[PDB]
Amino acid sequence: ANLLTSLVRAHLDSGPSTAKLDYSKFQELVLPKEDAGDVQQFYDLLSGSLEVIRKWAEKIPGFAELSPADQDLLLESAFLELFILRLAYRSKPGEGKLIFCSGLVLHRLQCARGFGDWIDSILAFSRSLHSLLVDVPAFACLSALVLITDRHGLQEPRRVEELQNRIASCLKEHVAAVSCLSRLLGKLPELRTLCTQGLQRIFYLKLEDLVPPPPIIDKIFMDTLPF
Repeated sequence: ANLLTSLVRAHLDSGPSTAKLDYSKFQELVLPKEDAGDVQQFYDLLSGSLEVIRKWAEKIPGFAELSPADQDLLLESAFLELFILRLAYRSKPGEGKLIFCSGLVLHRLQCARGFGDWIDSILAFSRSLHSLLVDVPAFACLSALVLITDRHGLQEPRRVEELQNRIASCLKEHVAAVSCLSRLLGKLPELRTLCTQGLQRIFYLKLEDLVPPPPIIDKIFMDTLPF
């Protein structure tokens, strides 16, 4: 298919229109470590992608045909990595500009306190991703592949594999219709590492306990700790 087309439409609909960007809070300069407002903003930014990613996923053909327990596991396990990857692709690392799925635009310095060093690691991944010049159809497949992947505790792991195989096929085909490929999906391993830095940041913040995580983020955190 045609799957490609559904994948592209799912992606485009899950993000702001360039016309939809909000720069009312954007400030490149900052007068002059984290306080409770930085922490609450960190949780709010994360939180805003929760509903968005879920709706995006439901539009990936075959995802809603996975068991509902496998759907939830897949979503929870991939959430950070998806948040990071969609953010890296959407943002403008050359200007330190972060663009969130709501359309809100923030400078790196405005998020640094809440995010810690992770934001710099994310911006480094974003420059690298931008160097590959991943076109929208390739990215629509790649982001899907982050979600539809093997995980521990899947009820029907072969079906997840089948759907993954379908999306990988579609991607590889689109790449021909235009080495590059292996380069492209070598990004997925780096993405997992960045997910780890995110879990590390949430741990520190829970440790610190200025503002507690909201229940859904907290659950993602606890569920994804292999111990």
